[PDB]
Amino acid sequence: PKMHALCYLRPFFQHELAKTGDSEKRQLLVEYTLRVNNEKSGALIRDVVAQV
Amino acid sequence: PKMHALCYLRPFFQHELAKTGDSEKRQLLVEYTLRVNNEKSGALIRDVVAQV
Repeated sequence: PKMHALCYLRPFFQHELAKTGDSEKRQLLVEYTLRVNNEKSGALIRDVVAQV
Repeated sequence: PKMHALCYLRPFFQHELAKTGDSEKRQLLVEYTLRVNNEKSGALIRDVVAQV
Protein backbone atom coordinates (compact mmCIF):
# COMPACT_ATOMS: atom_id res chain seq x y z
CA PRO A 1 0.00 0.00 0.00
CA LYS A 2 2.86 2.44 0.65
CA MET A 3 3.83 2.53 -3.06
CA HIS A 4 0.59 4.03 -4.42
CA ALA A 5 -0.74 7.57 -4.16
CA LEU A 6 -3.93 9.42 -5.08
CA CYS A 7 -3.07 12.97 -6.14
CA TYR A 8 -5.73 15.69 -6.06
CA LEU A 9 -5.48 18.53 -8.55
CA ARG A 10 -8.73 19.99 -7.20
CA PRO A 11 -10.22 18.40 -4.05
CA PHE A 12 -13.95 17.90 -3.62
CA PHE A 13 -15.87 21.13 -4.00
CA GLN A 14 -19.44 22.24 -4.63
CA HIS A 15 -20.91 25.32 -6.25
CA GLU A 16 -24.18 26.90 -7.32
CA LEU A 17 -25.71 26.82 -10.78
CA ALA A 18 -27.88 29.29 -12.64
CA LYS A 19 -31.23 29.79 -10.91
CA THR A 20 -34.06 29.46 -13.43
CA GLY A 21 -37.02 29.48 -11.03
CA ASP A 22 -38.28 28.30 -7.66
CA SER A 23 -35.61 25.63 -7.26
CA GLU A 24 -32.03 25.09 -6.12
CA LYS A 25 -29.22 23.51 -8.15
CA ARG A 26 -25.84 22.31 -6.90
CA GLN A 27 -22.80 20.74 -8.54
CA LEU A 28 -19.99 18.68 -7.00
CA LEU A 29 -16.62 18.34 -8.71
CA VAL A 30 -13.28 16.63 -8.12
CA GLU A 31 -10.10 16.25 -10.19
CA TYR A 32 -7.62 13.50 -9.44
CA THR A 33 -4.93 11.13 -10.71
CA LEU A 34 -3.22 7.93 -9.57
CA ARG A 35 0.53 7.53 -9.07
CA VAL A 36 2.20 4.10 -9.04
CA ASN A 37 5.64 4.49 -7.50
CA ASN A 38 7.26 1.32 -8.86
CA GLU A 39 5.50 -1.57 -10.60
CA LYS A 40 8.37 -3.93 -9.70
CA SER A 41 7.10 -4.05 -6.10
CA GLY A 42 3.86 -5.90 -6.88
CA ALA A 43 2.16 -8.44 -9.12
CA LEU A 44 -1.11 -8.58 -11.04
CA ILE A 45 -2.51 -12.00 -11.97
CA ARG A 46 -5.14 -11.76 -14.71
CA ASP A 47 -7.61 -14.06 -16.46
CA VAL A 48 -8.13 -16.46 -13.56
CA VAL A 49 -11.49 -18.08 -12.87
CA ALA A 50 -13.00 -20.37 -10.24
CA GLN A 51 -14.07 -23.97 -10.99
CA VAL A 52 -13.89 -23.08 -14.71
CA PRO B 1 -10.77 69.58 -30.59
CA LYS B 2 -13.15 72.00 -28.84
CA MET B 3 -15.94 71.18 -31.32
CA HIS B 4 -16.20 67.43 -30.65
CA ALA B 5 -17.72 65.62 -27.68
CA LEU B 6 -18.08 62.01 -26.57
CA CYS B 7 -21.29 61.61 -24.57
CA TYR B 8 -21.61 58.62 -22.24
CA LEU B 9 -25.13 57.32 -21.73
CA ARG B 10 -23.71 54.62 -19.44
CA PRO B 11 -20.05 54.84 -18.35
CA PHE B 12 -17.88 51.77 -18.79
CA PHE B 13 -18.67 49.07 -16.24
CA GLN B 14 -18.44 45.32 -15.75
CA HIS B 15 -20.23 42.44 -14.06
CA GLU B 16 -20.09 38.67 -13.74
CA LEU B 17 -22.62 36.28 -15.26
CA ALA B 18 -24.42 33.24 -13.91
CA LYS B 19 -22.50 30.00 -13.43
CA THR B 20 -23.61 27.11 -15.66
CA GLY B 21 -20.73 24.66 -15.17
CA ASP B 22 -17.06 24.42 -14.22
CA SER B 23 -16.26 27.86 -15.58
CA GLU B 24 -16.42 31.58 -14.80
CA LYS B 25 -17.87 34.29 -17.03
CA ARG B 26 -17.23 38.04 -17.16
CA GLN B 27 -18.80 40.87 -19.16
CA LEU B 28 -17.81 44.50 -19.74
CA LEU B 29 -20.19 47.09 -21.20
CA VAL B 30 -20.25 50.71 -22.34
CA GLU B 31 -22.82 52.93 -24.07
CA TYR B 32 -21.75 56.09 -25.86
CA THR B 33 -22.35 58.52 -28.72
CA LEU B 34 -20.41 61.22 -30.55
CA ARG B 35 -21.45 64.85 -31.09
CA VAL B 36 -19.96 67.07 -33.80
CA ASN B 37 -20.83 70.68 -33.03
CA ASN B 38 -20.41 72.14 -36.54
CA GLU B 39 -18.97 70.51 -39.65
CA LYS B 40 -17.96 73.88 -41.13
CA SER B 41 -15.07 74.27 -38.66
CA GLY B 42 -12.99 71.43 -40.11
CA ALA B 43 -12.08 69.50 -43.23
CA LEU B 44 -11.80 65.83 -44.19
CA ILE B 45 -9.57 64.87 -47.13
CA ARG B 46 -10.30 61.42 -48.55
CA ASP B 47 -8.70 59.12 -51.13
CA VAL B 48 -5.17 60.51 -50.80
CA VAL B 49 -2.19 58.20 -51.31
CA ALA B 50 1.19 58.99 -49.76
CA GLN B 51 4.07 58.42 -52.20
CA VAL B 52 1.88 56.46 -54.67
